[PDB]
Order: sequence, then structure tokens, then C-alpha cells
Amino acid sequence: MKIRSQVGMVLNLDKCIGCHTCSVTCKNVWTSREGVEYAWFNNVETKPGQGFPTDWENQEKYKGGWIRKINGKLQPRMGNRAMLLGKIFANPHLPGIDDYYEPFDFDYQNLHTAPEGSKSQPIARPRSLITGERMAKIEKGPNWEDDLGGEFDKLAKDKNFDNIQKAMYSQFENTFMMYLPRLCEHCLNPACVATCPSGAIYKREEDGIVLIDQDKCRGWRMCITGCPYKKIYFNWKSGKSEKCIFCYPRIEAGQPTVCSETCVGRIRYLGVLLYDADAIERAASTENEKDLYQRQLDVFLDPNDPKVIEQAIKDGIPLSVIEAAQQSPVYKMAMEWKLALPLHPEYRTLPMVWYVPPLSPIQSAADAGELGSNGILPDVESLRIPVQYLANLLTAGDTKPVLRALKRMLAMRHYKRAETVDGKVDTRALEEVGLTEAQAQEMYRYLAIANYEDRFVVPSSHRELAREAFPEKNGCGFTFGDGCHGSDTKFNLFNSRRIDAIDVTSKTE
Amino acid sequence: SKFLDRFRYFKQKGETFADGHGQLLNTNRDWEDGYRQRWQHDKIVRSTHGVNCTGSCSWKIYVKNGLVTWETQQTDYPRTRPDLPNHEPRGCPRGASYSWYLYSANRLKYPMMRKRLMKMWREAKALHSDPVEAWASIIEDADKAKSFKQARGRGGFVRSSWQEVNELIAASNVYTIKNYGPDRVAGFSPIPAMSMVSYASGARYLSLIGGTCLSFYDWYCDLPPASPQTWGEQTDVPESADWYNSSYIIAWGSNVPQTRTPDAHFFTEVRYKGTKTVAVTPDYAEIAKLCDLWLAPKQGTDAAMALAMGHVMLREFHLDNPSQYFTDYVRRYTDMPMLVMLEERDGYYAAGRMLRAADLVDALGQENNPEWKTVAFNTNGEMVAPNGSIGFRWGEKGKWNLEQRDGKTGEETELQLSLLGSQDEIAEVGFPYFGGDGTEHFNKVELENVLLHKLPVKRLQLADGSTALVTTVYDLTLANYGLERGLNDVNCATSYDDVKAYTPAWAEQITGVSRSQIIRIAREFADNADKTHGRSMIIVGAGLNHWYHLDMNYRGLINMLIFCGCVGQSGGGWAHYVGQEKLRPQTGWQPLAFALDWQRPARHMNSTSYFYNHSSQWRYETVTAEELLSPMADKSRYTGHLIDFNVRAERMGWLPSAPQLGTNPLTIAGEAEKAGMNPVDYTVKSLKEGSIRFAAEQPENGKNHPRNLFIWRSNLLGSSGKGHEFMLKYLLGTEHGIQGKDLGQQGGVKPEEVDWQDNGLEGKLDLVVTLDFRLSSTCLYSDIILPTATWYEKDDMNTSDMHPFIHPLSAAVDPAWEAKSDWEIYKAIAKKFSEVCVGHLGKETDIVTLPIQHDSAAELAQPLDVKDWKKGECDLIPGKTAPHIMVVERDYPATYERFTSIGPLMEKIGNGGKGIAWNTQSEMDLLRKLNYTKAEGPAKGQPMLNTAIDAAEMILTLAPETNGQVAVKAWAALSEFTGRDHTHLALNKEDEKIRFRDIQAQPRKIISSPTWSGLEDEHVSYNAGYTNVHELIPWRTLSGRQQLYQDHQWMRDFGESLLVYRPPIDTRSVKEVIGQKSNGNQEKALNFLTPHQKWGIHSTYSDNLLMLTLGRGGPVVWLSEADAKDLGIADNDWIEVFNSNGALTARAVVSQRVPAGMTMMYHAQERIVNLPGSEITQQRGGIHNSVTRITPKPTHMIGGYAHLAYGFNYYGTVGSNRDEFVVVRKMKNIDWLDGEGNDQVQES
Amino acid sequence: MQFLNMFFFDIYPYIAGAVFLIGSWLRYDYGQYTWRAASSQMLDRKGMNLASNLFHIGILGIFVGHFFGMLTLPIEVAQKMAMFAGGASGVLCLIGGVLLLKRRLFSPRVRATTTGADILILSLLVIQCALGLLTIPFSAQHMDGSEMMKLVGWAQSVVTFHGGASQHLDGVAFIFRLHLVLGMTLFLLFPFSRLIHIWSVPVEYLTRKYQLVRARH
Ligand SMILES: Nc1nc2c(c(=O)[nH]1)N[C@@H](/C(S)=C(/S)[C@H](O)COP(=O)(O)OP(=O)(O)OC[C@H]1O[C@@H](n3cnc4c(=O)[nH]c(N)nc43)[C@H](O)[C@@H]1O)C=N2
Ligand SMILES: Oc1c(Cl)c(Cl)c(Cl)c(Cl)c1Cl
Ligand code: SF4
Ligand code: SF4
Ligand SMILES: [Mo+6]
Repeated sequence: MKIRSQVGMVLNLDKCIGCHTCSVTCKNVWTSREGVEYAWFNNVETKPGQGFPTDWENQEKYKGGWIRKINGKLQPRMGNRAMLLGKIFANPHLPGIDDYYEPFDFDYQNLHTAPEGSKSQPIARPRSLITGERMAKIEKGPNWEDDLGGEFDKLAKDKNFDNIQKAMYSQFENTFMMYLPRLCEHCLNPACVATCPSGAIYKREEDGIVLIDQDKCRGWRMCITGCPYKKIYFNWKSGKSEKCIFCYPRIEAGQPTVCSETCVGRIRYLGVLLYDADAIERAASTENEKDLYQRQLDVFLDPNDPKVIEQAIKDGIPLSVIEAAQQSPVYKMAMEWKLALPLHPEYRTLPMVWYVPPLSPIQSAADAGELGSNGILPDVESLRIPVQYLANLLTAGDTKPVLRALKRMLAMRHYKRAETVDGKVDTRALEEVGLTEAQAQEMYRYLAIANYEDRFVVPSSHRELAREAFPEKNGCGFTFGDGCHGSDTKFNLFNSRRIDAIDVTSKTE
Repeated sequence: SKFLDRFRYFKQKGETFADGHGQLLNTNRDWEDGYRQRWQHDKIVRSTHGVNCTGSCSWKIYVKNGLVTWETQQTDYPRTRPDLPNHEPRGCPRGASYSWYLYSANRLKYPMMRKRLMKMWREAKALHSDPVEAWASIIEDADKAKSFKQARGRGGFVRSSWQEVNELIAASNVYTIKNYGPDRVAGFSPIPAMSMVSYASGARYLSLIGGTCLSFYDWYCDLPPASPQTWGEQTDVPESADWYNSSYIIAWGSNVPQTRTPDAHFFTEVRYKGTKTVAVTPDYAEIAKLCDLWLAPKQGTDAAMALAMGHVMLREFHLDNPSQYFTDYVRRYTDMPMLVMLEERDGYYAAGRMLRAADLVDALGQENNPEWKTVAFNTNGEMVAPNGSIGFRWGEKGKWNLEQRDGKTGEETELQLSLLGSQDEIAEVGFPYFGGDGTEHFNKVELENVLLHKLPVKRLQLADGSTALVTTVYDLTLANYGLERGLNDVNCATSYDDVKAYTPAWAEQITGVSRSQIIRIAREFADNADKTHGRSMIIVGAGLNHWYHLDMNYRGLINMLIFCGCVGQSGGGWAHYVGQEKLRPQTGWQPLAFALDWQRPARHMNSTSYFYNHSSQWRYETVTAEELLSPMADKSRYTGHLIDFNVRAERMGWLPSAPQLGTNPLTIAGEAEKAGMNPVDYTVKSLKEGSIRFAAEQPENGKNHPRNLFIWRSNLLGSSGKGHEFMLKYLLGTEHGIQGKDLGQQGGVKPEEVDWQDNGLEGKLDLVVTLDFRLSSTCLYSDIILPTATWYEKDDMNTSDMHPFIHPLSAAVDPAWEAKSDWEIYKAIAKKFSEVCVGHLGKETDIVTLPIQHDSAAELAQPLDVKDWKKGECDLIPGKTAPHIMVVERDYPATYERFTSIGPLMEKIGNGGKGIAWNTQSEMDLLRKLNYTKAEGPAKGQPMLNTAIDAAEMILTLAPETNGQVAVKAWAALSEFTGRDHTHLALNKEDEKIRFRDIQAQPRKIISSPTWSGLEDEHVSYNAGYTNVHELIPWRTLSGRQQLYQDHQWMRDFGESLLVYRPPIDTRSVKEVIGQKSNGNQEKALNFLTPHQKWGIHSTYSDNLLMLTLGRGGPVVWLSEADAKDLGIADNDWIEVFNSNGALTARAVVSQRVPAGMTMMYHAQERIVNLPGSEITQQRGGIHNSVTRITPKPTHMIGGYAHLAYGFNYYGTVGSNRDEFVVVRKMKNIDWLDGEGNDQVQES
Repeated sequence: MQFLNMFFFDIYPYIAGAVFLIGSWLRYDYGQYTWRAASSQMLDRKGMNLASNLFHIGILGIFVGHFFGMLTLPIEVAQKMAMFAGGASGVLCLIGGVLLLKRRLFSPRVRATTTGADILILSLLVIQCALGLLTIPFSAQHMDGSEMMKLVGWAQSVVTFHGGASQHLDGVAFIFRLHLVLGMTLFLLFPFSRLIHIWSVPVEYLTRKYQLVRARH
């Protein structure tokens, strides 16, 4: 029993408008450098599709995540320690730049400096950002399949179409599309950490963010393969790997992430989750993969239970963090209402970024239809997005939790319509799904109104505990190069000292 | 020492966890500052974007290392009510990428000039000390003028200086004004709401010198002619927050999540409130993904569905089981109870004009504007002329309201709807029907061009002796929809499955949407509207408004909303969202932009007619007014080319002109003095004698075409320019890619109002100046490029239709390199102008024509018929049957002083708009303390305007929307007209004054104003028409009510008096060229649609690398899998698209969500990035508008008639484009034309 | 020749050896961000599996042999192993090396994103490997281990700081002189190249607990 805190994220896919604002703001701030210009910490994919990098969901090809041996023990699909080491001179599974897209630029200057007397209007052609050579034609991009862009036979190669008869969906009338914005999962049992030989990747104790130490990373590039979600990107110029850092610089002060605060859809939720670190192995190594979901919900602790509260305090969790957990929207959607579900729980990483499945227009029927259990509003059965598809994506293939989520969402709508249109109280749909009037009005508050102060409940990382805040406040930022940051031993070959430190010790004790 | 630390290996090991699966290390983490220091910045500045998107989102500009690095949304908007979601964060992906521009390789850093023009300018100045003359030496020479006009779009830019270009520009303008007239100088800049002051900078300079300001709302086709038609209002809609008040919504031709991004959450969240959503799009669009039902009718056929639904509604909620709410509503707010006179035909009658109080004997007591007041019957048979009709707006006060009272006795008198149950006899009236016509790509339903219905009528004794028959609009409406009322009509339906005039079964054939689906939604929509008292809404966009018959598509949707009494009801109504046209502080901005504080009036021009003519696109017209004529119209009365109708409308004072007169307007005064008569009467006489002609009649005589054009905040020649190839050939005089012949080469019939000549005049424009921060397509084809400042480097204001906040644009840093703000550029030009014009122009007298203005007194021009003074059908009475003729004084040498100061007219005359006028002196006193005043000179003592802020402050102080003091005087002025008290709509905000620095700190909500019909309260959201319905304020229409029947002559004869399905027209731009220049690959004719793109706002951001990387990396076209596979086109293949008008090249996007039969090139991807050479034209591939062409509609030219009177952006021809067909085919040779040697070849 | 003899074999080996240690130490303390293997596989996967494995597996054979061979079963035996065992590793390394060099120079992406230090070092190694394989036919003339005795004698004198090490060499063929020179030069250029990745060989991973968590600090 080791209680730890982490700020989880829940994205309401029902409200996602496939706009990509989240991706652009992240790109502007974190990855506009040469070397990671092709990396999209946050990226959105239109589904059906093979995503970015192409077919990242195909673990048979890419080798990501964990597998459970026959003896019940956990091992990276890449191989045990020795196996992984034997693949170091050349990652036989490593995805190539082409699997992403060759980053390109344009010669806008030609528009400007085009000489006098051109036989044809000048133009800006594409240039490779890797080679710098002229590009014959742009043939791929990170969001190339956006909005069903591409033959059905090509998109339907989506791994989530397995065990589904997909013929019927190539028919115009049955067309369906949804968006899947994604960042790094910040797993509880991250495979990346387990696949890095140099041990440069780690999970932060205070907020559970997983970071790749740029000083320590040696560029063995095995981590990129270990990550089943393919969210670690090799920086081809620096030689080290880089990944979404969960905007720790803002989260530390208690602010939302950039992609959270900038989400035009108001679909992202940030809240604290308390989990039992000691249960991690147990949960992730459960025999049936269809259990990983439930098994993970069991690692999360109730922030209101004084038993948990007392243990959290005993375990180093600041009081503000605990209070934040107590009003966390992530906890309400994953634990209470059961609307949020993990992304690909079958990788056994215990992902920390969950999703609320999307609703969709009713499917095509012979006639104009009838009034179902929810009146003019839809019945879960009539939804056009095949639920099995959503389950291969959110619940390792089990349609039960997905349907419960969809049905409650629909349940709420029906209850809310009676109240605001008929002016009556009708809980018939809520009883059928197991919700109360109270839980519904709250669901409504958080999902419909979604005030800023409700979508984001992020506590400070308390950068003052176990450290020396005062001298830091006074001397941080002055980067003249003292050559003493990064080590705990004061001795250094350049005969120098830390600027943000006190070297004249008190003699008065 | 990091090296020595490794020796503390074991010492840093803490406890394990998870039974040996994890290890807690106590290692150094200082390396983490790496990302921390990246996020840290110098400061954040607030600002928004000056682009046409309606977003108007406040952003945080992050400055780091003295450079703008990135940006995120501001989340501090004043929160909405507790029950409605708040706006934050708003924004979109496009906006989030703006920062990329500031230092990108495509940033315009210095004023540029075309090398050939510079070489000849510098040699001309070495021979002509004076600049005007140096310009004359170049322009008046053919070989010279030609040399730089053919260089356009052909490289050769060289760095210049503000000094050199300002002189050349001022020189060129002086020459042009002194030798042809001020109206030969124009400027095109759109949507002022997105940067009120940046637009105003050019508009002001041009107005001061008498130049013309070209419109945009109609030019872009964002203007829904139906709005003016039905409400006499340009556009007024509820705010996005209001959507959350609706319990039923239909997104019709509106890709909300993609084109209204920042507001999309109101739509996704209202779903959780129990609201049902329906998406109506032919393709599976993003909007579909967020709805409960998806209907995919055939594109263009939408009016069909609308008619059928209107049918079901009228049948089940107005006839069978009536609705108390619906009935009272239409009774009190529509013209349905109004009487229509029946004309005579052969065995049948036809709907004529509406019955006016003047027709009756006693004239109904109404002796003031009797011919302008409608009539109806009360519940007691007694006839009456109820209050509200446009007849009471002028010449009297206290009766222009929607109170249900008798216009004569001022008594409570209920009006009656149907005559049925009191009709003397049953007349048979003929209605037109076009559902049977159309091209081969749309289904048709043969019935009869004319449908006879049995209408209940009454015979009345007209005051002039004779007698005629009358019937209510309500009756004709039920007849028009085909509702069987028991008189046994053969053309009326007996069941919904009966295929008659507008039934579900009927529309299923035309649209392809199951009849049951239509019946259901119509029933649900109407039911909801009943249960909630109008809380049903329809969000419509360019999906419908960009078709030649946008009017029908809209009136279709509008009648539905009215039959359910949704308009003027919070949570219901007509939500028209296209461009950002709601510049809220209207009346405080107009005097600034058009210098109405100094001179009156200014030269406004409707762009469509303007370009149609000067771009000479009329010389290729395929559509004939004849084929638009109603079957019941006298064909011989409407002969001539479409442009002939425009010219007539212009001389009848209906639409504006530019250039106005075929003679320099600055000289008319100098000739009227010698002739001994005053300038006005000397012009009326000369126009009658034909000594002075309207320039429109002779557009190519060498003196009636524009010569100087300023383009700013627009990419005209690369985006909005319909007929791109025609503009390149005629306005620019450069190589073009037009494929067809003209009326002359085909031997078609020439216009009967305009001179024809075989060889059209090319290169009309002498000087084209474009102001931009990036090198756009327009810039590439300009003569002089002025580097303007980005939105993050200048101060300005922004407002939108979606919300009531007026936030700013600010400078995070000073403009980079040699850039300047639009305002500083025009100020400098006004300065250089004032000194270069010395000895050429002095204090001149100018004659200015002005069309009969809407909202003015003159809008009651021609009440009963259409008299052309030129055909002798009446006298030339300016202001009534011809344009007004104004005398404007211009102190050319004082241009710069006036530009930089608030003129005296605000104090002398006053200020106002939309019919009312108030005193604004106290505001000027306040403005003298804020902006300070001029020390001396011509503007001594007047408030200053040296900076953008001074200007912004002028706008905020004079506008009733941002100054509660003015807001009270504004509601007072309107209370005079209505006779009802409205001051209570602003009283409790009277001490409210918005300041520029106040909104820089936090966006502020505006004050309720008569300029709009929605309210700014804390209990009810802003809903269009709310005032009309809740304040009994009339709609600026003929009847004062919502017009369902258009009785104007031209309307009746063009079959538009009542809504009727009108299939998509045939432009005939494919059959004459398909197969001609074969390349070996199959070609096919597809409907070319251009909805707005996801990776740019029009063409802005289209060159932006973030947008290009998130898209396909350049221009692309979407095709269905069938169409593609049938042409042998794989995804991303280079393809060609073309027709009579031109050709464009792009890569293909093959997708299942595109229905067979259509192709889509999302609007604006322009002509500067990733475009190979065309095989059809042998030139750089063209743009999407390289295959479109302007084609005007007559009904869009009606002027001088109440709600159908002119107004800048209010009415006028629109530039529709969705009816276009193109030829698609895979390319073979991919030639880049750059001499690089990197060309490709596609096989098969 | 006597001056150039005591130089290259009694002095140069201490210069390169000092620059190698202090150089590594300094770049480790002040160049963490520059301390990586610098993979190039992502930019061009083609032929990398074969090439890199050949090169590394071979070069490693030689290292174990060189290390235990000159820093530690009779002499003539050891020599037979070096020629057959190490001779094979050398053929693999040389082939992989040549393949990697062909790639780095003519493969568009790899060549466009490369640094000179990477072409230099790779080239020298390929040469030092070819130079090495050429010593085999020379050692052959002395299957008794006479030559090897001199070389190992020289090496061990240097590493223990016994002066006059160039004496042990008296006699050895010229080819060996070269190999010993170019070879040490690599120890000089070591700290200023990518070779630093060697110091980081991930051995500790075989015994590491899978999950890592860092406490507040
Ligand atoms: N991202 C972005 N946002 C912007 C703009 C931009 O350039 N980019 N521009 C502004 C401006 S100025 C305008 S005028 C609007 O955005 C136009 O958007 P709207 O969604 O109404 O039009 P559109 O022409 O795109 O049509 C919307 C969808 O309707 C479908 N459609 C097209 N034709 C038809 C039709 O004939 N009938 C019906 N029922 N639907 C049709 C189609 O799915 C299209 O995407 C607005 N915001
Ligand atoms: O250099 C040597 C190499 Cl390479 C091998 Cl393999 C052996 Cl065994 C010995 Cl002894 C020496 Cl010296
Ligand atoms: S910003 Fe929000 S709504 Fe837009 S794509 Fe990202 S997650 Fe979806
Ligand atoms: S471009 Fe328009 S919609 Fe997008 S963020 Fe800027 S203002 Fe908002
Ligand atoms: Mo528009």
C-alpha cells in the first residue's frame, strides 16, 4: 500500500469537433525545433483510419506494450532484458520517418525574389526538411486521412475493425466517422520506462508525469518501440527521444495543460487520482485482458474515505492535492458515473488518459423510424457507430462498459428534455441505466455547462517541499553557465559554484 | 560533478514497490528546467485576429526574447448566465497558427515595386520635376503602360521605400482624379467588424478624395437577399449562446464544427440539455458527426424539402388541428392577413400587387402615404389599414408599431386570415411551377408550368370607379403549397403520398429524402415549436446561400420558422452564419470610415455589378433573363442582356454606379455656372438631353473604367474573385486562361443598353496597390506592395455576430522590419497626397449621384409600377425615379488635416442610422478631452485622430452600442416613430461608457441598441427580431410585418412573389469545351462545390506551414470513390479541373463521404503554393475561382421600393457559385514551368 | 626514424591517453546533452540491420581479443586465435563498416544530416580494420609468436608506465607500426566524437527493476 497522486485526463469524445487546435498549440510551444518538427506530442486522428504513425495500433508489427507469459509474469513484448539488449545495434522494429511523414517546407522566397521576365507566374514548391532537396510531390502528412480522406479499403485496414464485418460500412448511407485526439497516456505501468536500457525514463512521484531525462538519455531508441501508443518521438538531430511532458511547467503551478486550456471543444477534463502503487503489477498482470479495465479502476482510491485520506497524508501527499482529488472530475467520470474508459487497456500499461465514447446519428433504416424508449432522442441500439468498434478501442473488445456509457449519456439527455421542454420529471430512462436524479444533474453540470473551474481542478506540485525554495526564487534564470546544475556533489572541475545557492554556511547553526 | 555522482549508485536507491516490479530512486532532477525555461516568457499581451471568420476570439500573445513566440486563448470573457455554458476558450486551429507569420519566409518586409514600373518612374522623374506629370508621361504612353501591366504576376519585384511609393501613389491618384474623375479611383476592403479601424483607414482616405468604396457582403454572397425581402434587414441573428435556449435544431448547409469552430460547443452541449439535432448535408460532413439524424438531400434541391415540410406543418398545425400559438403569431406578425389584388388573364387570374389604402374610395382615412399602406379585413368583415405599414414611418409619428390597431380609428381591431367562409365567389389563380425544368443531373417532376388553384375571393369597389378581386396572402400561401381546402382542386393534394404541388412524396422525388423522414422532422420541429412557444431553430450557411436561387432556399426555411412563430423568440429563429458582418458599433464607425463627419454623402458601390462590368464578364453571359421569366409574365416587356437590367436599375435610382457619369464629375459645376443654372438642375437637363450620360452605358469608351485600385484586408485576385481568369485579362491586362468565346465570337445577341465592341478593353487598371503582411496571390499580381503590420503589431477593435463582446487587437511589439499599420499607411498617403495635389486640385465642387436609400424617406419611390424616365414612361425626378444628385465640396489640399481630425458635421447636422437621428454634441466635447485638439490649420479646435486609438475612441464614444448615454438618445429617437417607449431598454446602463483601455483589460458586453433587434440583458439571450415581437417595433418592410408575399412588379414577373422550387440553373460552361484539348485520359462533368476549408479562413493561413502540414500540403479537390475510380484517379493524384471560364490544377482526395456526381475544392487554397503548370492553358494552374463566373439575378436589383431599396451591403446582386459544373480528369504531364528540370509524368 | 620512434611509441600514447580520459570526463560533466549514440536508423532503415550488426558484432570480437590479449595457454596458441578468431571478426567489421560508410555518404538523408566527426571516425575505423586484417599475413611469417611477443610487450609497458616501451618493438614489421599509430589516434579523437556511446553500454539493465520512479528533489 503506497498511495501516490497523478493528474489524470478525461476527453469527452462526444464533444470533440476534430479541429486540431490542441495539436497546433502543443506544436508551437514544444516541438517547433529542427529534429522534432515531425513529432506531434498531441495529434488527432480521424477514425476509421490507421493513425499516425501508420498502424500504430498493430502491436504484432510494432511490438509495443506488455505481454503476460504463461507463468503469469509481465514482460515487454519487445523481449526480456537480454532480448532487448540483443536488438540494440539496430532496432528491428523501429518505425521509420516514412511511417510518420517526411517533414517539408516551401520556397516562399521564390514568390518574392522571382526575377523579371518569368515565362510563368512564380510558385512555392516543397522542400524536404531532412535533406533540403526539392520534393517531387508531398505524398504523406501526419493527418493525411483526416475526414475519411482515402479509399475505404485503405482506411478499413484499421486494426479496430478486427472481428467486425466491415463490408456494410463502405456504403455511403452507413458512413460514420469519429475523432480520436491523443497524447501520451502517462501510464501507471509504462512500457517505455521498462524498455529503456540506460534507465533515462521515469515517472515523477509527486504527479505521476512520465519524462525522458534529456541529460541521461543515451539514444538507444528502444523506448519508441516499447511504447504501444507510439507517443515517444526520436529527435533525429539531438539523438535523444522526446515525448509529451504533460506540460509539467504549468501543471506544477496548478495550471491546466496547454492542450487542455486551449481545447475549443471544452472536452478535456483534468483532475487528481490517487492510486495504490503497490497494486500496479497485480492489476496489469491479470490473466484475461477484458479485466484490465475493471482491474485498473480497483487501483484508484476514494479521496473521501478517511482511511485513504490518513494513508495519503502518511505517504507524503500534500493536503491541497488530496482536497483536489475530492472534487476531481476525472474521478466522477471514471469511478462514479463510469463514462470514461481507458484507451487500449489490453497493452497492460494502465493508461491514465481515459475517454468518454462518442454518440452519433441514428443509423439508416427502411422508414423514418419510431419513438423508442427515449422518445424522439435516440436509443443506444440505433446508434450508427458500431459499438464493437468502440469496444476494440476502449475495452479490449467488451461491449458492456461502452454500452453502459452510451446508454447513460442518452439517459441524461432524455431526463433533461422532459425537464426543459415538457416541464416534467421523468426518471424512467435513469432507472433503466442505474443513475439517480442527483447524479444526472451533476453529469449535466460537468458535461453540459462545464465551467472552467469544473473542467480543471489541478493542484500545485509544491516545488517547495524537500527542496530549498528561497535560494531558488532569488537565483533561478540567470543562465550564465555556472556548470554546477545537474549534480549533488559540489565539486566540479571548473572551480565554480551554483548561482542559485548559498555557499557561505551559517556559523550560528 | 555528474561523473562523481555515479559513485552514489546504491546510495540513491529508495524502497521498491509492487513486489519488485518498481524502484523509487532519489536522483537529481535539475535537467527538468530545460522545458521550464522554454515555457517562460517576457509578457502576455491581449489581441484577436483580423480575419473574416466570425470567431472574434481574444488571445494571449506570448512574447519571449523580444519576439512573439506562441499564443493561447484568453479565458476571461464576462461569464454568461449560470444556466448557460460560458464562451471560453473559443479559438480554432487556424487562429492558433497565426504566430507563424510574423517572421516566416513569406513575410512582406519592405514596400515593393515592380521593376519595370520603377525603372520608368525614376526616368520619368528625371524629366518631370512634378510627379503628377511624371506619371502622366508613363500612363499616357501605350508601350510604357503596357510594359508594366504585362509584367503583373511575372516576378520582378524590387525593394522600394515608403518615400518613393507614397509619391507614386499620390501622384497617380491626383492625375486620375484631375483627368477622369474621383470615381475612377476605388478601394476594396471587406468585413469591417474584424478590424474597424484598419478598414476605416482606406475607406476614409478614399471618401475624402471622392473615390469609390466597393461593397462585400453581396460580392461574397454572404448576403441572403431573403433577409431584406422578408424583414427589410441586411442580417440580424441570435448569438451562439442562444442556441442553448433551443430544444430543436436543424443545421442546414452549415458545417458548424468546422466553420463556426469557437461556437460549436454550444451546439454539442445543448444536446445534453435534451435538444434534438439534425444535420442536412449531401455529404457526410463534420456537422453530421454531432447530430442525432442525418439527411442527405441532393445539393441544390433543399427548397424542395423546405416546401414539403412547410406543407405538413400548414396541414397538421394550421388546418387540421390549429395551434393557438401559431395562429395568433402569424395573425399579428406576418402579412398573411393582408389583401392581394388579382389581375386578369385567360380563364384564370394571377396574383398582382398588394391592395393599398389609396385604392379604396375614402382612402381609408389615410391621406399621408395612402399608396404605401396595406389593407386587411378584421373579424367583423370591416376592411382596414392596420398600423405598422411602411406608410407610417415617414410623414407622421406614433403609428409605426405592430400594435393590432386600426390605422384610421386607432382602435383594437383583430385581423382575419382566410376569406374562406365569406367569399363572394371562387376564382381560379395561376401559380408558376419550375419543378419540371433543370439540367440532367437533378431529378425533375413534370406537372405544368402553371398550376390553377381555386382561391376564395371578394369583389371590391375601387376608388377610381372600376372594381377588382382580392384575397389574403394567407390564402395564396395555402394554395401555393397545395393544401386542399374543400373546393375540390385538381392541383391540390389528397394525401402526403399524392404527388402534387409540394407534398412529401413530391420532394422525395426531387430531393431523394424518404417522404417519411420529411413528414417526421416537420412534425417534430413544429410540435416542439408549439410546446415551447417557438423554441425551434435552424442554422443555415453557405451550403444554401451560394446557389443562384439562394432566395428560394432561404425563404423555404424562413416560412417554416414563421409558421411556427420561432422568429423573435429566444431559442428559436433564423440563424444565418456566414461572414463576420456584425460590426456592432455601426453608427459610431460609419462617420469615421466614410468621413461623414466632413462630407456627405460618400461613393458606395455594390461590387458584383462593378466587377461584372469592368471585369467584362457580361461579355460571356450564358444566362438570359428570358429563361428566368415567369410563365405568366409579358416576355416582350423584359428584353435585353442581364447587364441591361442593371443599367436601367442604375438610372432609376435603384442601384449605385461607378464611375457614375461618363464625364469628370468635378467639371459639371464649372459648366453649370457658364450655362447660368445651378449644378443640380444642369445635370438633370444634361441627362435628359443625353449630353451627359451614365458611365455604365459605355464602359469601354476609355473614360468610364476604374484606373487606380487599393486592395487591403483582401486577397481579391486569389480568393473572392469570381471569374479570376476574366479579372486577369480585363482588369490586369495579363495572360489569362479563359477557354470560351464571347457573345461577339459566338454571334450571340448584344445588349440593348450598352455599347458593344469586338475587341474588349484590357488592362483597364493603371495602378494596383495591395497592403498585406504576407505575399499573397493578389500581391503577386500587383504593381506596388505595401507591408502592413500583422494583428499582433497594431491596435484595433473587433466584434462579431456570435457574441456581444467588443475586445481589441494590440501590439505585442512594434511592426517588424519596415512594416506599418493600415492606419499609418493611409495617413502617410493622405499626407503626401495633400502636398502633391497642390496646383492640380483645390477646393473643388463635385457632383455625386446617390441611389434611393433604404431606411430613408426616399424609399417610398415607385409604389405601384415601374417607370423608366428614359423610355419616357415618366419624368426624371431625382430621389424618386432616378438617383439623388448631390453637391459635395472637396478641399483636396486639406485631405490630410481632415483625415487626422473629427469633422464639424457631427456637431452641425448630428449622427444616426437605420432611420433615426440624434444630437451628439456632448460626445464631441468628451472626445476633445480624450483625443486633444488641433492647434490650428483648417481643422483647428476639432478633436484629433493621429493614432488608431484616437479612432477607436471615436467609435466607442459616438456609438450607442458602447455609450449608454448615446444609447438613450437613440431609443428616444425611435420612440418618436413608434409612439411606444423604448428608453427603458438602455436606461439602467446610461452611465456605461466603453473605453479602449478598458477592453484591453477585459472584453466588454455591449448595450441594447435600436440598430439591432436582439437584446443585451442578463435574463434573455440576444435573439434577432425579439424587439419587433416584444416591443411591437415594425420590420422595415412595406407592411411592417414579416413579408411572405413580394408584390413588386419585377418580383411578380420573375416568379418570385411567393416561394417556389427553382432547380439549379445551367451555366453551360462545360459542353462547349469538354473533349477539345484531350490528353488521353477520360474526362467527366461534375458539380463543382466550394464549401469553406478546414485549413485556412478563406485564403489566409493557406500558405501557413502548420495549416499546410495538417492538411494535404497544398491545393486539393475531393472526389467520390466512384467518380475517382471511373476516371482512373488514385488518392493524391494530380488532376485537372476546368470549363469555359478557366482551369485549375490540384491533387485529389478520394473519399467515401463525397456523394457521386459532385466534386469539392474547399474554399480558398489560392495560387501561390504547390501548383504545377496546366496542360489546358499551358500556364500556372489556376484557382477554384478560375472556373466560376459572375451571373446576376434581376430580382436582386430591385430598388426604390420600401424594404427593397439600396444600402451599402444591404441589397444588390450577389456572387453565387455552387451551380457551376466542371470537367475533371487525371493529369499526364506535370510541368512546373520553373526551369528547374524537376518535372514528372503520370501514367495511364 | 629514431626520433619518430620514441615519439609515436613512448610519448604519443600518453598524450592520446590523457586526452582520452580527461576529455571523456569533461564532456560527461559539461556535455550530457551531447552524450548519445546518435542513431540514424529512423532516417533510413534500409540495410541497417545487417550492416550495424555485422560491424558491431565484429568490432566487439576484436575488442575482447585486443583487451584480454594485450592486457593479460602459450604464445603461439594465442596467435593462432587472433588470426582465425579475430581475423573473422575483422572481416565482418570491415564489411559492416564499409556498408555503413557507403550509407552515410551516399544515402541522401543520412548524408544531409551528418556531421564531419561522424564521417571522419567511421572512415578511420574502416581503415584501421583494413590495416588490421593486413597484419595477418605478416604475423603468418612468424607462427612462433615472435612478433606478437614484441607487440604485447610494448602495449603492457605503456599501460604500466615503464619507459622505453618502443624497444619491445625493435624488429616488428612496418604494418604493425601504422596500426598502433592510427589506433591510438582514435583514442585521441575519442572524446570529440560519437565513440563516447561506448562508455554507456547498458549493462546495468540486465539486473534493473522494470519501473523507475524519482522522488521530489
Ligand atoms: N474554417 C473556416 N471557417 C469559416 C470560414 C473559412 O474560410 N474557414 N469562412 C467563414 C465565412 S466568410 C463563411 S461565408 C462560412 O464559414 C461558410 O461556411 P458554411 O459552413 O456556412 O459554408 P459551406 O459552404 O462550407 O457549407 C457547409 C456544408 O454544407 C454542406 N453543403 C454544400 N452544399 C450544400 C447544399 O446544396 N445543401 C445542403 N443542405 N448542404 C450543402 C457541405 O457538407 C458543406 O461542408 C465561415 N467560417
Ligand atoms: O591483439 C590480440 C587479439 Cl586481437 C586476439 Cl584475439 C588475441 Cl587472442 C591476442 Cl592474444 C591479441 Cl594480442
Ligand atoms: S481542441 Fe478539443 S475539440 Fe479540438 S480536436 Fe483537440 S480535443 Fe478535439
Ligand atoms: S481565426 Fe477567427 S475563429 Fe479562429 S481563433 Fe482567430 S478569431 Fe477565433
Ligand atoms: Mo463569407
